[PDB]
Amino acid sequence: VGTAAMATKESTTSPSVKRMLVDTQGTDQWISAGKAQGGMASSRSQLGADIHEIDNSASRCGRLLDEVAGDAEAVAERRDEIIAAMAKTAKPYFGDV
Amino acid sequence: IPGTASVAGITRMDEPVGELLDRFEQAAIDEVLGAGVEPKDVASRRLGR
Ligand SMILES: Cc1cc2nc3c(=O)[nH]c(=O)nc-3n(C[C@H](O)[C@H](O)[C@H](O)COP(=O)(O)O)c2cc1C
Repeated sequence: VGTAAMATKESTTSPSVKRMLVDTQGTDQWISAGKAQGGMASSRSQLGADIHEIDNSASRCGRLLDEVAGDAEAVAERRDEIIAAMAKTAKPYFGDV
Repeated sequence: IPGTASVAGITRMDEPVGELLDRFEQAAIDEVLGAGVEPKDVASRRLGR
């Protein structure tokens, strides 16, 4: 059992993370790649492997990047939306260096 | 990054791992004991020989 033991007392997940994990109730059916069902989402990783994520701002940013990544012109078209999406997460875009 | 099926399993906060796994095993303990089979006395849990 991996998932059921995340909200344990000895675990070092953030208390807000633990509360959010308790609050969300997942699905019993399969989740298509890039989509979200029942507060749960499935998106690709850095190398393209699929990941299971909770539907939060970071997951939305990751799904948007998966939508965008693979074409420089695609990044350029919706740059500001991507900037805002990262700014919503915990790994935000640096300033205009 | 949790699993989609077992997130619904998480219900309360800060439950120790020992109690969680003990309840996990006690579910099957009660399920088997419902059949009316008494246990046998064993020295330890391995019992390899
Ligand atoms: C947050 C998280 C991290 C995991 N990391 C690994 C890992 O590094 N290597 C591995 O083989 N399995 C990893 N697993 C999968 C576990 O070995 C196990 O299959 C999974 O936790 C069971 O999920 P379940 O509670 O939905 O049944 C991970 C699972 C989760 C939820």
